[PDB]
Amino acid sequence: AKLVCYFTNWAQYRQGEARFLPKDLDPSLCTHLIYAFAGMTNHQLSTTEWNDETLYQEFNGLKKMNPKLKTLLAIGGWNFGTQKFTDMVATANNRQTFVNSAIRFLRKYSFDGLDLDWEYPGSQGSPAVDKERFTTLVQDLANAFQQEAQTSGKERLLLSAAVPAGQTYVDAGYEVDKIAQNLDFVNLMAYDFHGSWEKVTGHNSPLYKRQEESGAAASLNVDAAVQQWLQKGTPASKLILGMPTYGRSFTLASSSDTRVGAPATGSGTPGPFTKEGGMLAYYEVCSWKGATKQRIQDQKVPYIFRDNQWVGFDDVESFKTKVSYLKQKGLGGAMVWALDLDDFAGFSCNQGRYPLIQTLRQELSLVPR
Ligand SMILES: CC(=O)N[C@@H]1[C@@H](O)[C@H](O[C@@H]2O[C@H](CO)[C@@H](O)[C@H](O)[C@H]2NC(C)=O)[C@@H](CO)O[C@H]1O
Repeated sequence: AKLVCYFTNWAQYRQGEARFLPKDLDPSLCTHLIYAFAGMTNHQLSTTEWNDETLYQEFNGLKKMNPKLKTLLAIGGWNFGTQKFTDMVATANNRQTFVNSAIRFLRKYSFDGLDLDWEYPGSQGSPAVDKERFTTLVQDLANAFQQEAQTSGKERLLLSAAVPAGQTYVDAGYEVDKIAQNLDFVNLMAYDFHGSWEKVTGHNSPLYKRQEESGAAASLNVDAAVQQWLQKGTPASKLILGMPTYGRSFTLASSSDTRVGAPATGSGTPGPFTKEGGMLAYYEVCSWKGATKQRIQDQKVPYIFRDNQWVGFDDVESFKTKVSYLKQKGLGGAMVWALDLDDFAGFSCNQGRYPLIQTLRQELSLVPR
């Protein structure tokens, strides 16, 4: 089993106890640590924060304490958008520039692989031609990594990708059967199924459909997303089930209607540390005073409300349920977005350090023995 965990290079800017610093990294918590995010400059892999090189040294330095640990660098993310990927994959020359730059960069900074997080080929401004060009990029990287291993005698660089759960994005961008052959593993982003972009409450990451749902909505759940990727050709052993350590929040139209599917007027109030309306870290909801926690029976996940605020999130129990699910489906492990949104320092939830991610590790039987 794998436990793949994302580090984010902006968590260092949060205030107080929420500030995530190198000391908070645990070398033995996860099997694979992925650094979010690198970017691109003139079609070449590049840093995004002023101190990334310092953090790369710390991050990859964890392997001295745990030599089993593998690290990867993720390029892209939601904010990064699509234009630079589109421009880079548009020609064989630009892809070659990128691929060669990536190999050099990963070797220079001591990463074990690259995670592609283009959000997304064929969507978010990216043209339809990018579906096949993404397939080609994945193949180019896989083949070049194979060649570099042969030439250098070094252990081959890993290639993974973070991929969307929703059919609209999957069909616009992803030749699943083809890319799954060339990826070492596939990080399924089984979250952001619902959120304050929608005019009714809905859970960030429900396991199953609700009885009331129909049409496309009935596939906006973890089980449907997993089955989608498997049926379209991803080997179960390569499919890694993403898990969110955050929730999605709403302002309710009325404090008297707190149901799943209740009318909402917009994003929930920003959290005191995360300061992003519409999301909250686990540590911002686990200890919410004077609130009412509820469970969506069909969907196997909790929500919580207080006055006109409503948040769908994951807890220890829902993580356990999801690991039982992934094991039943024979998946390759779990992925988590993100280290710094769990109660990484045990300051809020009275559950110790990393209560959610330690749950994943325990349920996957990955506890350091
Ligand atoms: C999850 C993953 O592998 N990739 C995506 C992430 O980028 C995204 O997190 C969001 O990243 C933005 C930077 O690109 C941040 O500005 C934003 O705060 C952050 N959101 C959260 C809730 O952490 C995650 C989660 O939405 O999903 C993918 O879209």
